[PDB]
Amino acid sequence: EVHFLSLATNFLLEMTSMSPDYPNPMFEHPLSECEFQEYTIDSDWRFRSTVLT
Amino acid sequence: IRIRVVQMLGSLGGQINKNLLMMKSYVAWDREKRLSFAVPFREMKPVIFLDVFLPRVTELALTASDRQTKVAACELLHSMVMFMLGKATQMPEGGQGAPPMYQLYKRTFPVLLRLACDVDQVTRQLYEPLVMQLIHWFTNNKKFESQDTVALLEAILDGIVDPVDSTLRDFCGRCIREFLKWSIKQITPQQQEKSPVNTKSLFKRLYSLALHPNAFKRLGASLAFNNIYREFREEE
Amino acid sequence: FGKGSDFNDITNMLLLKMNKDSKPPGNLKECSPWMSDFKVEFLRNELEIPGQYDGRGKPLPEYHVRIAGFDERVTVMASLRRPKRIIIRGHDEREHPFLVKGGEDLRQDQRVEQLFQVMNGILAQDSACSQRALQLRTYSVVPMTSRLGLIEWLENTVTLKDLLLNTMSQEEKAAYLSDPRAPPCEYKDWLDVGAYMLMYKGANRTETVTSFRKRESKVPADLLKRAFVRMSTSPEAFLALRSHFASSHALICISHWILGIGDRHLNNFMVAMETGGVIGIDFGHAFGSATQFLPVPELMPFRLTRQFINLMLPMKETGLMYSIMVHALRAFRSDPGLLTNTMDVFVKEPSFDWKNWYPRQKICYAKRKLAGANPAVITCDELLLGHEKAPAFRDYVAVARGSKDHNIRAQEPESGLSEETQVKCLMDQATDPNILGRTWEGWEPWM
Amino acid sequence: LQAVAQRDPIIAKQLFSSLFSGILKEMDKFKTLSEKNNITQKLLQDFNRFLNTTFSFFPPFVSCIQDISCQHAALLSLDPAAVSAGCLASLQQPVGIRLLEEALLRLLLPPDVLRWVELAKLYRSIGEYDVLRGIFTSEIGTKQITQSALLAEARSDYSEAAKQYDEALNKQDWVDGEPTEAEKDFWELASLDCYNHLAEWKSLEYCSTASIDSEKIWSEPFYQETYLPYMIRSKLKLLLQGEADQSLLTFIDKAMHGELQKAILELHYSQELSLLYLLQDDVDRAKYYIQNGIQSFMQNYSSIDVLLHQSRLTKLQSVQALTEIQEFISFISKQGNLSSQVPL
Repeated sequence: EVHFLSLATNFLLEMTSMSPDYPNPMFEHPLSECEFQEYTIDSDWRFRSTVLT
Repeated sequence: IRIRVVQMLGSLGGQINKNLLMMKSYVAWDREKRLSFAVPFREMKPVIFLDVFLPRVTELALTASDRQTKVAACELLHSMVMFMLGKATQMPEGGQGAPPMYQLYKRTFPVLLRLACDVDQVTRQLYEPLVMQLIHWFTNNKKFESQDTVALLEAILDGIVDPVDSTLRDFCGRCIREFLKWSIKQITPQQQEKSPVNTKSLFKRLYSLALHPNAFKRLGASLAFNNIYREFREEE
Repeated sequence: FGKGSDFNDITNMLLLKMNKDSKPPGNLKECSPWMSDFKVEFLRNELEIPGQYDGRGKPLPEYHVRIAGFDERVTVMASLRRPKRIIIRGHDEREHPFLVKGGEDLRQDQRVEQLFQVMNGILAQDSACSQRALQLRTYSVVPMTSRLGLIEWLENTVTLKDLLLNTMSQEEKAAYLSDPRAPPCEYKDWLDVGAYMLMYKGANRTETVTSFRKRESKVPADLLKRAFVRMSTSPEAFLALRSHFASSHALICISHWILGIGDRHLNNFMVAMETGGVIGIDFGHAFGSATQFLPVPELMPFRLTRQFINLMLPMKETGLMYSIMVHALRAFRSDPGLLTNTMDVFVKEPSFDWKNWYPRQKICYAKRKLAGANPAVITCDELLLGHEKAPAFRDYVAVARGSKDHNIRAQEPESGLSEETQVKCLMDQATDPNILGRTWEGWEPWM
Repeated sequence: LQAVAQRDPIIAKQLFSSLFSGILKEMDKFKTLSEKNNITQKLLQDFNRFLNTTFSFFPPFVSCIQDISCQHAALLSLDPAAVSAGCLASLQQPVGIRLLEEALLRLLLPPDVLRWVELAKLYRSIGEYDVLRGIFTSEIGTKQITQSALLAEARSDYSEAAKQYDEALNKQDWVDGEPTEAEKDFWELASLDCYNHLAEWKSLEYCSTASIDSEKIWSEPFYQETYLPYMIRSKLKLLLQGEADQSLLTFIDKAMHGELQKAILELHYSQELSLLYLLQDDVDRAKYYIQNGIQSFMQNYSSIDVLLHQSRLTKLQSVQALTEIQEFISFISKQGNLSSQVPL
């Protein structure tokens, strides 16, 4: 029961994949006319309070 | 009836019958493809461009025997225009007054008025209140900038200058009266004084048409003023 | 100058460095007081909308819309004259865009429009042409003065250049066109300005063909077909569209070559967005003036580009194009004795080419052409006329004669010949090999 | 939408084509390439069977089939011949032309001369000759007699072209390599077309061809399936001008046995049946046949799309023909008209 809710949610949601819209956007329209190129994120063991050079 | 019709056609001979038929019959209304709709299924959502059916259905909806068939067509067209009007919102529209649907307005609106002013009062009773609702929508302050222009201009030229369909002319005149009245009600004086869509633009149009040499223009302007008079006498 | 050389230019260049931004008071200008003056009343006479009377054999009515009221806007595209786009408004509250040229005599262009109408009437009078119902689309041009003129705007169109650009990855177009422009053709056939004379002087057939190959590999194809399908709605609609448009294009090409109109760039041709009807513009260059009055090469008879060939696969410009040419020229085998009465209005504005020899020589060339002529012969003689002293001139008349056997053999269909022989010579010997060897960059063979 | 689909076939075919294209565009998202190839192959078999199995050629139906096929390059591997025949009979020349052209282009001398000559006959049907020159000037007019007869017909003359066809089919020592069956079939069709153009009865019995190569019974081959209207029109013209053999009539009677041959006879020749039974003066079945043909024609035209104007024009001559014969039958004798003077 410590994690019971999490397990129930996973069993209820990771199953929800066969929905055709599930891999599809909730909104097939841009906020307005613009260009949205790919944006990534870099992860590291490197944090603040480290650099002054 | 059809038998006698084809009998006539053959009687007239080819040299006459060819008068049945240059813009060359089509322009492919939208330069783009839009009016999309994903048909739902338990496994997939195939997308459908509803727009492709508009030129056909309209001709079916506007012109058809088979009261059953025509009624089905007009009901389905009402549904599609409802859907498209709803799709008008939530659109990125920074390139035109109504990029995702501007030409479709031009195509539909005359057909909408004809379908709202025609015989078989079932269509009348399902369209005239609908077009009134359309007026109340495209008279909004948000709906007051370059797309209301299309409906306004059409609702002008439709019957106010039209050889035929007297009831169409009268209906479009009453539509104009209702539209201006609703604009007065809903809209602040600020927009009416700023936006060219106002009583003075209408006055200029009417003066032009009455001056313009044609029975149809002048008669439409006269009757339209007659319609608007009932409320305009109440404006100081 | 309290009273009347190079000092004139030295004075002119002083103002030439700060000038040429004609912004009147607001879009609704007051350079015209009329912009707010004399709304419809008895204060003045009503002004008819320009050029709206078209003599068609019937005395025209007068109830036609006249200039009354305005919603004026000013846009000046930076062309040679930097023309002004204006909105004229009649009492019908109908918008009218008119393109205001600067100082020019459109009287020649007025003759051009008249000739267009005449030849359209001829097409109507022709049996097979009217059977196929071919027709040119024109517009109104009105020369205000010798140093001022005004033309109409088509009101729904786009240049073929932009129309091709937008129907494909414009980033790719810009990147892979802008990168090779002068090297691939204007440098990698001799190696700048003036060096074109050495270019064509030093041009040889193999480097000619290889340069054209690099040019054609540079540019993507089927962009015309992309525009067709993007503009189409059903397959059959696309077929009818492409057929009609190609026929109109061929008609324009043959007509303006007969007139020897100088149309180098792609923007000489505007295409309507309703019927896909291409229409030519930018007149004033006629009778092979660009060959003679300009040093730039104008040996080609008309604009016939790679996309004009990729218009569709099975076409080879010997099908519909061939036949269109045949019908046109057959309809034109009796027009000289008629049309010679036309481009000699008086002498048709003498010395217009000199201010933009004798124009009678030009009309003699034209009537010799229409009576049957070898286009290579016409090119050679026009090059000799007022352009023979140029360097590499023998090379110029040689490539006009053509280098390869399939170019020299055009010498046989010469000086009076069948319509089909003349048109096949035009499409073969006058179109490909010159663009292969000696071509103008502004003519833009690649695109 | 489901309501109107059964109402208007045109809306039905547009909707079906759209949804078909969407479904095909979707299936890839979860299928292997081999799966798509297998499904495509099955669809090609189905469509070829459809084209080979239909006798009535419903304009909306066949048009939708061709359109769906041309929507996807994978479908371009379809049988050209049956599609050409159907679209020809069903007035679907432009859509078939576009389909075949796209198939050729995607497929990029090659045996495309098959689809080449099919396109050529399509253009000849619509009276289009200009492309044909360009078609055969490059490498396709392997027998230049083809191009010569093409230009000869282009000048609205046929007799010389008819001789061209007759000698070409009678030209066998082809030093240039013997033509495919397709080119000879094209020559046959052109000969029949010009014989009809040379509507004089001599060219009409030429159009009879005496059933060359010794060939219902005399219609089963698909070539003969195509020739049959020419055969019957020629024979009917001969009978009307004065011939009396009854052999065509007996063939019709035998075709009554078995419905499919009969069915297609009323499908496309009910007028001819009416005229035939007028020859034997059996006014009743002639009237019934003309009524049926009128209904068939009118629903055909209602099924025709609008922008295919030339198709409608080709449809419109039947109006005058049926109306003339209807006036005749309706004025055979209704008061003893022969005793009266009514030169109206």
